[PDB]
Amino acid sequence: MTGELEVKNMDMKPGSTLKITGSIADGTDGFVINLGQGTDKLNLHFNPRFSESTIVCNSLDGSNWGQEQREDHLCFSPGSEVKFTVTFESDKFKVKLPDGHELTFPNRLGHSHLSYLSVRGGFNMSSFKLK
Amino acid sequence: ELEVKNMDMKPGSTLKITGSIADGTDGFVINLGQGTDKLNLHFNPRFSESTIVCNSLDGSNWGQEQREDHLCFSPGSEVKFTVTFESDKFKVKLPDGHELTFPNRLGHSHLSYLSVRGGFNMSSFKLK
Ligand SMILES: OC[C@H]1O[C@@H](O[C@H]2[C@H](O)[C@@H](O)[C@@H](O)O[C@@H]2CO)[C@H](O)[C@@H](O)[C@H]1O
Repeated sequence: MTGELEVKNMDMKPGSTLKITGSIADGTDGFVINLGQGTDKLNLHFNPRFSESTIVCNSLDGSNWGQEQREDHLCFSPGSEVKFTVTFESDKFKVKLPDGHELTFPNRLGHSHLSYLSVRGGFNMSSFKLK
Repeated sequence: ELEVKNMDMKPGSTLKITGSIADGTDGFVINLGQGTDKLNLHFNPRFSESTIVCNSLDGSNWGQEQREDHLCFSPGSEVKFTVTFESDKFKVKLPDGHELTFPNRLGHSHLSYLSVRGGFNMSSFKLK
């Protein structure tokens, strides 16, 4: 649990961007960036799964995961330094990947401000920047 | 306000914080430690008193405050603070160039907790 950062009481409004930098642990099979209203309200569950050569995006509403959206464009690796830019719009999230490729994921949970960010797995978040 | 948990700040590491000070506020707080009741560093610019007050908190017991009269930044500004955690002390670089220090009284375990309170809207966090 050490290093699995949790950020609370953010005030990310629609139209804002979150820039995240971190290091991916050598030999890790995947990691998670969660962004939402709270621990059981995740608008964006962003889960690169190196082990499955895919990025899994989903929402979490209470105890119920939504329908997964899988993106096969997993072109960064264990050991990589990576930067991501997440854009929160009322209707959708845009995630800009390290190579400039952008994924889009619908916002399923309304446009209340996002207050919660957490990391799980083999990702050491070294910086974040809210704009 | 903003809380960060499960950090892994070890001695030698540096934490850079950027944020905007709320218009008209009397001051704000940056806390750094292991939890809401274990604060190695409580950093509190107070515009009213023209001073920066620092202290430690161990359970319900506060230590002896230290005051730095070198407060030269203002509400309305986006400012940057750089905190260096060493085993014996914290160094805080202020936006005017001045550097203050505060003893580390809670002994050297990594810091896992950061919290900002009062008139400060943190926009950026960087750990090295
Ligand atoms: O949907 C995101 C969550 O998936 C969980 O793993 C799923 C798996 O992706 C899927 O194939 C399904 O059939 O069952 C698994 C468990 O529900 C993860 O455990 C979870 O962390 C989320 O990533």
